[PDB]
Amino acid sequence: PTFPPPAYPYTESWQLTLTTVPSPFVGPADVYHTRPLEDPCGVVALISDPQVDRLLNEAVAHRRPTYRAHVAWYRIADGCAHLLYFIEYADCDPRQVFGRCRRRTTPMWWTPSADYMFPTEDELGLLMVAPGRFNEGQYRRLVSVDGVNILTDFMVALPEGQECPFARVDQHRTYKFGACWSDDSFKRGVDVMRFLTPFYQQPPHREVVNYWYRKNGRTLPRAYAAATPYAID
Amino acid sequence: DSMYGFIGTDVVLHCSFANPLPGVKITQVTWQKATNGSKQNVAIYNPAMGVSVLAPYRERVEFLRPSFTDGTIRLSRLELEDEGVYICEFATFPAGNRESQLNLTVM
Repeated sequence: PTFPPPAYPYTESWQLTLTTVPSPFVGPADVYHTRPLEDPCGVVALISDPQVDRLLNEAVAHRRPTYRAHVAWYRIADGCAHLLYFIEYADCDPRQVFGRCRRRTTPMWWTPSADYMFPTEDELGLLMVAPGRFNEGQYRRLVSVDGVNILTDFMVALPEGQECPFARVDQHRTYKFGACWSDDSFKRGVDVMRFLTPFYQQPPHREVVNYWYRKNGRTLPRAYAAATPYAID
Repeated sequence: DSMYGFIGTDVVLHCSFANPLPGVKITQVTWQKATNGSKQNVAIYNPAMGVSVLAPYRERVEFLRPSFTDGTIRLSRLELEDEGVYICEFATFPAGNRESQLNLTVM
């Protein structure tokens, strides 16, 4: 597997304007449900358009040459959130698809989950490869364009019974989901690189998850069915 | 691996990566302490953007020579609270995250 080149040119750094994780408790959130797994060794598609291109059309409407942005994912427990993902953008072109930015940070991941989860090609959805049952729970995505936030909650359900025989379950035993934070703690400031660690951009992240998956007999699906506003079964 | 250090003193923590096969790129090294229930990161090195040291270690932790053939930092002025497991996490391609561990005892 060759190391993927960047997609487009961009200056890559560890940080831009934000040194602390933005709060996910920043308003109500539209609820979606990931579609059920055919078999527990499959892939779960936390996918759902946040209709962020409107905010890109307005930036062209008001004639702003660039927009800034950031995306973050969270695991919601009880009154509090676990970190999962964060990435920041700067000088993005509103006339292009989301993410086409001259300045971006390396994604910051919670590494145990990075072993079998990785972003989609549009950078707005997540893919959960062959998950153990413990991955059940509520996942919140924060999309922010020019200070304006779009929250989505994804509820992930998996069959009781069968757990995929090669699911990554080792790190979880030891570290689990990591520290659980309240809106207070977010306000005080939860350092991005203290609790999240820099990783590969979406293309090389994909090749590593793909390389592990293959090594277990499976292969990444070509396309993924988005999440629904309702439960199935 | 087990290491021993004395208070007020300094210890040199090593990164124990074994044999990096052909043809894995080693992209990154992250130092991590297991505390309270999970990890938090202590310091990170990446030839791409260099070196970062995180609170509360901002004035006690420093890389020696920045490399994966090393991975070696210096803890200064040891404290009871430093005892514990230190993880050395390596971001390799295409193998993914590879880690090693050491127990520190402060006497």
